[PDB]
Amino acid sequence: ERLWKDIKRDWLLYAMLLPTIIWFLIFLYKPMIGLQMAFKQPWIGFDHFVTLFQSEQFIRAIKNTLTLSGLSLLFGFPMPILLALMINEVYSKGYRKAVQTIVYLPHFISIVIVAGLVVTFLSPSTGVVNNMLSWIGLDRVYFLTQPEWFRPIYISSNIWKEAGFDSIVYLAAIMSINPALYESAQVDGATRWQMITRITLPCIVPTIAVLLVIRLGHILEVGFEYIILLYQPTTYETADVISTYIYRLGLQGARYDIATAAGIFNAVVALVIVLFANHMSRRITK
Amino acid sequence: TPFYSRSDRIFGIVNAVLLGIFALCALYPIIYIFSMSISSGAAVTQGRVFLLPVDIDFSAYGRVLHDKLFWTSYANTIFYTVFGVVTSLIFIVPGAYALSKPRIRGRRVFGFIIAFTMWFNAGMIPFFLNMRDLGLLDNRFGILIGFACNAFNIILMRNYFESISASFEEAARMDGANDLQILWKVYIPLAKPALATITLLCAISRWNGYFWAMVLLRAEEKIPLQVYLKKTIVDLNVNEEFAGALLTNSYSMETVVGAIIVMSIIPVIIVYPVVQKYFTKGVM
Amino acid sequence: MVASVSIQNVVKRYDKTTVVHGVSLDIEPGEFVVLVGPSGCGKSTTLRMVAGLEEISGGTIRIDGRVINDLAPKDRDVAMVFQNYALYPHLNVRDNISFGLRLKRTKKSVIDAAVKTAADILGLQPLLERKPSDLSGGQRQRVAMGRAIVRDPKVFLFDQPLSNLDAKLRTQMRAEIKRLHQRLGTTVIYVTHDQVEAMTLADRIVVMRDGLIEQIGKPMDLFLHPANTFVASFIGSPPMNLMPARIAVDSTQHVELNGGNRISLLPRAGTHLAPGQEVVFGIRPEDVTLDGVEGSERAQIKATVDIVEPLGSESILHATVGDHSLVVKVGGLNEVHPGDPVTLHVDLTRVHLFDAQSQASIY
Amino acid sequence: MVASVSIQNVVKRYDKTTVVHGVSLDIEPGEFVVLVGPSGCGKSTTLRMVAGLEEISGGTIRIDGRVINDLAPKDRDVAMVFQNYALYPHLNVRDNISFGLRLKRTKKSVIDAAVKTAADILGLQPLLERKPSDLSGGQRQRVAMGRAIVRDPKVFLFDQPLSNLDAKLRTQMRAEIKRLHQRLGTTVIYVTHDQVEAMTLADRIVVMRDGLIEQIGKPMDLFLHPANTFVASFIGSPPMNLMPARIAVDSTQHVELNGGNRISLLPRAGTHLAPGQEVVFGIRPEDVTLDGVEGSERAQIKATVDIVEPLGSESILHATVGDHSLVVKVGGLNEVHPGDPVTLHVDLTRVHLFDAQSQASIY
Repeated sequence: ERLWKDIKRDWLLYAMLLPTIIWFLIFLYKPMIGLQMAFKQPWIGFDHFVTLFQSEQFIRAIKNTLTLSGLSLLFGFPMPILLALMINEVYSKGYRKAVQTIVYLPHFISIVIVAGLVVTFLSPSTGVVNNMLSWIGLDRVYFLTQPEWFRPIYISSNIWKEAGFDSIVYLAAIMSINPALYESAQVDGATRWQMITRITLPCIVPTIAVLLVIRLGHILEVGFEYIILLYQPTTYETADVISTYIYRLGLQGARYDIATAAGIFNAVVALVIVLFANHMSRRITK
Repeated sequence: TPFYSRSDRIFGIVNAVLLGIFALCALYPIIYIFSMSISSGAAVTQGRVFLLPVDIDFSAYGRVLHDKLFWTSYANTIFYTVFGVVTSLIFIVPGAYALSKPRIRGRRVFGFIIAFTMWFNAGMIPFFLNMRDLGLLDNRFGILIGFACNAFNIILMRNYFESISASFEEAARMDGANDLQILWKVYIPLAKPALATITLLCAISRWNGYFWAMVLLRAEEKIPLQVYLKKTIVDLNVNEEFAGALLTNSYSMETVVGAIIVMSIIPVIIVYPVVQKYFTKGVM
Repeated sequence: MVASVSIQNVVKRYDKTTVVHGVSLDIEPGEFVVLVGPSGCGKSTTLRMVAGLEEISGGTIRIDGRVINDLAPKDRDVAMVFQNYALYPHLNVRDNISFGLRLKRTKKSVIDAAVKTAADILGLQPLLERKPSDLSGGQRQRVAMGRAIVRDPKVFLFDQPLSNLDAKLRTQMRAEIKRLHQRLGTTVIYVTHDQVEAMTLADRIVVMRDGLIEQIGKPMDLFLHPANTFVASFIGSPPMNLMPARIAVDSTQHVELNGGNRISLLPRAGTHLAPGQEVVFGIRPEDVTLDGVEGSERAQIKATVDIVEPLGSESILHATVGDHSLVVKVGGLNEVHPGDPVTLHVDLTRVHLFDAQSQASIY
Repeated sequence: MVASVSIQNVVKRYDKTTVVHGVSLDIEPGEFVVLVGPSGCGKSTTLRMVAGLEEISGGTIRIDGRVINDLAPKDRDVAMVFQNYALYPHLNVRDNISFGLRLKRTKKSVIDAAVKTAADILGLQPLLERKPSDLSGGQRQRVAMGRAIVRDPKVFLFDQPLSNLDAKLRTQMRAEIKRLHQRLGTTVIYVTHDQVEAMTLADRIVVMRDGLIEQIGKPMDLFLHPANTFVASFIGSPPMNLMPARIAVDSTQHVELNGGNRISLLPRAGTHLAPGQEVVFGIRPEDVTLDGVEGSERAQIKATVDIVEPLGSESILHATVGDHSLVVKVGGLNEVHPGDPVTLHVDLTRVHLFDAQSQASIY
């Protein structure tokens, strides 16, 4: 009919789409078949769920998961927006350029190198951080062993590395606003703080909303590769997160079914929380 | 542009200072280890550095330079980055080109297929298991074809294609050019900006890629840097060989670590200007 | 080469959305015909259907004896000049023109004779080896034309070619196009949203509103005798004065409008006007004068001046009668001190009347 | 309210790039003055300097007695209507207009009274609670104007306001602007790249090429007596016919051009031109007629027809003399079958002569 007619016209174009479709089927959707692993082996199943329901090590990981998700949203997410505003207000040209190169750069530093930077900085009697404390008489602290310090060390290292590169997007958004909106406001005698509150931010809101529902999409997996590297036995309590718990059991511990199932519980909620995100985003913000 | 009010001028200055302060905090660790790597083991071990190198001696670098695994693993990433990108490009660039033209029947459903993978994933273990029975474990090509297509890199590529006026394709068709030869002759050199942001994101993804590499790989000779970097840099437990080397050398563990990560980030610090040089050419 | 294209009941359908309603047009060989109208009309859609860039949802169209409905754009013996810069910015100008022909034939095709002509035509001797990156929009559109004319088609296709060009450029390219058709003479169909380009270039003008086809005829036919109030309001340098009026006392003699004003009417045979009939009274600004040099008596209207805009040796007068205002174009540079009353003199032969319901040309 | 702005030797410097060259202009209170010229000129830059959006690199400018050079845009008693949509797309129309006044608030009654006025002027009452997202570009520019007039400044500033609007809209807004100045009367400075808007709206026109200031005067002064060949070519509906010519045998009597043609000249005292002097002979298309000027007493130009473009009740004639072609605007259609010779008749009073070196107005 219609179909067959185009399929000859676009055949070469229709060709290109296939390997990409083949790939996604094989490496993404085909593993989705393995989701039936909710039955160890020979099916069932749904029990280890209630076993995964009850663990004193697990129930704290999820308790730690959404906890870490809170602080990441609190401190981590708004910071690149802040950085974007702070850069936009910079005159002097190249000076602003200099700031951008410096601040953006840590993004390209590997996460495992970042971790290494942390362990070498926070090492007792060796690490420069402890040394600087001994200078002013703050004594010394072993940071990686203390569960108290784990999260502050993380989110601070995360905003060092990623908050600059994330600021590019917001910075690029506020650069897309026609100056007429700003110039006419200056004519009415607006102030820099008045502007960023009454025009800049409101104009950028559609951007920060979209980025938020993406941020919420991964909100349960936050800090996976960082934690898995640096988390000590003593900090196991606060540091362990569902994604980590899954890894330890899934790959290290070689327990698949209970993990894959715990994988589902993480995946569904993530798919849930992004739906509750997207709704309230599109609805209220445009 | 025009300066003026005090409520600005003061605000403007304290902004540049605060941002400057933040900027120094961000540049600090980079200049630190650069100095610390050059410094001497005894110096770093107690009170010194904090900014500048101290007793030099340059001895930590000699260790890593004769490390074969280091240079072995470095080679693996260069392999993985170069070929991994190309495999991604070949799977994405034409794939999005097809996805761009809305004469396709599947345009509705094929888009859903790809995009659905964004907000829902099979999970950690099922991906690994599918890697297992596909026989791709401990295999370099398994790493390459394992991660090539990203949903984001596709819809971004299709959008730039869609962004281009169809008049180019139309003009080509009027002259007789059909599809793929349109893609390579006109749409691709038109797509250079989209091509940039893609080949870049895939690049760094390969270079700094760690997890799935160390999980899917067994043979040490296939290990891609950051995996090998994990062992030495964070875990920080070493052979007696290196322990024996500590006393006969006068560099330190920390100084070696410093030198290692320096040699690790230089090519990264390298592509960054390339990256920067890249985006502001006026790109749509 | 010189060919005739016939379009019969051609209709394009998107989803359920019957975009063009079966417009039918027959085009003489060597004829310059212009499609013109407002936006969101099938002017382009029709042209594109001719080119083969869009499918025919019904009806047939053919060039000479060849039915091109199921044909391919390559084999349709047509060439198209698009609205936005159809030239590839990487290739050089010489390579851009010759592009279609280097796909196949080389060495016996020569290509040099053909490019020589086209180069000679738009005068691009110094520009042969140049690149679109360092060319003017007009030059870009010129070489784009070179692409078409090097193909040597039966029909030329133009989709709003000068639309993206500046005004100063439009008047130059417009002369060059008319001049070009005198030189070459190939059949050409032309699409514009601009009334001006239609009146100038076209042998015949066909106006299309919202998918339908409003009228066909020589430039002066549409100007002198518009089919409806739309055709009347569209063409002409200013808009024609469309205000409502009535008949009352007698029919073929007097027509009165809201300004407590009354106009005697020329008899005109074939008129059949009804006494009392709701009507709109059209008149062109050039067909309206001031107090009257000559005249006079029963040929005029009384008004009070709103504003006067001096342009050239001419001037645009805005005068207010009733609840509505009419615009008259007066010759000169005198004094029209706004706010005082004024008498305008209407030309009796050029008046036009349209029914209020049946929006078409009664008088 | 109604105030005078004086601009004295104002110069703007970017890097080393002295953009405007010390343009000086004095503006009467309540006067409508239009800056006009090609692109890349300081027309906008001057305007922006008045507003205070750009710094004054030299010279002084002042409104009334106030020197505003070091002042702030807020305190400059000015309002500006920008080229692209200066309205915030989130706020409603009512909030957009009142925006500047709600910065310091001070009452919701004071601002409420002001919007009532401005809404009534432009007919923005039903659109009060609407949003820029669902408004027409003209309506968007209308409410943008409301923003300015609600400030009640001493001076109105316009930077190419109608530039982004369509042609049909330009003619409507242009009438509305002139009409508005009659109603209000506040001093206004106006910037355009379009010659048309300048001639219509302005009490005085000042033309600026490449940072300098070319001429100042009433619309008809620049039209009747251009300072140079540029001012001559810029203004007027078509361009004035600028082709080169000479003097030879005698001076104040005859002028001959490349077409083996010779034109007798009116004496025009104080001219004192030299025989043989290199010159360019200007004439306007409206000032040239056909052979119908009955037998040609003064022995007028001879020509051959290139092309004829019918527009309205008028027609654009392209005729070719020597190596150059001149354009004449003829009322009619007639038989002008291109390719045959034709006789054109020049108006002797409206001729203009310019020296080849000193590009300025000899005759």
